[PDB]
Amino acid sequence: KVFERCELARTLKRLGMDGYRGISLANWMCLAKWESGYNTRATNYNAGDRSTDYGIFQINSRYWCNDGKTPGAVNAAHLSCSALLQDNIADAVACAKRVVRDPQGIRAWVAWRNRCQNRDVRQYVQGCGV
Repeated sequence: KVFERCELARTLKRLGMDGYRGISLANWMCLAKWESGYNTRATNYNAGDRSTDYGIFQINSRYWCNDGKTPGAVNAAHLSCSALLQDNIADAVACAKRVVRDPQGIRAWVAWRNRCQNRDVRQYVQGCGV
């Protein structure tokens, strides 16, 4: 599914993402935006290391979900990567919460640092009623 901006914001709010481990909703919105364009079906194969990024948050198969074909992976979230491609984002949100429980927090995604860190991200939630 391709989410509309405010529809996603409200969904994230309801799933408890606002302020999770100190990360505002706007930050999560910024992240989904640059990672997938708010698309749950997005997949990106990394030829470099043979891992794949899955779903709306582009979560990597070497550490957080199992896809079976990734060399030397772990499944920290203990989830099939297939779960990150559903229309329903409950699993993907549970997974993103696990990722940020590590010391790097949101810094885990380089896209976040490139496109969202030290920026005015209010834009992503303006007018959504969150």
